[PDB]
Amino acid sequence: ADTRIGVTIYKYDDNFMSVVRKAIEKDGKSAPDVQLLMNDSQNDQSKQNDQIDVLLAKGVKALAINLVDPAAAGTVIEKARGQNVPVVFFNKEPSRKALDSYDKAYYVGTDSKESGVIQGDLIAKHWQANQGWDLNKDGKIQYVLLKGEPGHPDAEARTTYVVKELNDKGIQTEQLALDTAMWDTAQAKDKMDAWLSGPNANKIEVVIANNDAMAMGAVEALKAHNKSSIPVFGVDALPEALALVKSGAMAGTVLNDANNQAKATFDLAKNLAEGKGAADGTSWKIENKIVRVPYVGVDKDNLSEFTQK
Ligand SMILES: OC[C@H]1O[C@@H](O)[C@H](O)[C@@H](O)[C@H]1O
Ligand SMILES: [Ca+2]
Repeated sequence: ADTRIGVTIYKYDDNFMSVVRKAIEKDGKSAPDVQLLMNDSQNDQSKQNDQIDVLLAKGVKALAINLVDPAAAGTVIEKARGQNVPVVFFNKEPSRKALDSYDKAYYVGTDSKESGVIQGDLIAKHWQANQGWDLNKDGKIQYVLLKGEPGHPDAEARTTYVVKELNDKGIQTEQLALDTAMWDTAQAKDKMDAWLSGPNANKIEVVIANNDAMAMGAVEALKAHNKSSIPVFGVDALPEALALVKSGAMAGTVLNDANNQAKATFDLAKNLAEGKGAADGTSWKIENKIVRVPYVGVDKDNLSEFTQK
């Protein structure tokens, strides 16, 4: 009756993980037999490690961990193994060797590559439809790219495959600049402001961001320079970003399904806390201890299936 599940969020003010945290809390408030103990790791893996020791001292029956550093998976598994507590890692994917090292380690996330291919197809679709976006009329997309954290599975796959997909759809590309803005709105605004103040400013035709928070910072820098006709694409379909696709400030985004990843994390951690099989009594499909929830492309044409038009 007191099933205790310990949850760490790598940083509470990351925009997307804020949507995921609130949905896990909602699922916990809804289940009368579960108590969730939620922690903000404040983007520090040492802080997270200490929080996991306190959760284990408090007797949690399962841990649902969103890692600060994907490479710390082994440290967390060794803490959990000692007390035979199952661990459901979510959103930052650990290595396969770390997942295989413990039979009660699972992961809930997405297939990262798919969000890069869907973003590439959304760009391809809108580029073909808007020939005026080709400012210098050379048939090539001149773009800048705002990357998430270096080494994060989603940042690396989204950066690689958005361009690979455009080239496979037959659209040649020329990267004018690329830099990391660490998934953050303010850092992205500053980097875009710098590019709009440098020698390439007039040549930028498309802004590609690995997530919506960075797309939103770019939209702010573009408005400040009265360059709001430059299309911006993101990933996550945050409610604030959906507002920008409606107003045309953004051209498209990709739904990163926070509700189902939160639901799957909660369902697997509750089952495992109860000594049942991870997917018992659910529809989740676990393959090799991983659940991957699909990404969905979002633009003005299917916007009504995600928000009110
Ligand atoms: O690890 C946290 C990151 O996860 C990504 O999947 C998401 O697109 C980013 O916005 C950020 O939340
Ligand atoms: Ca061009």
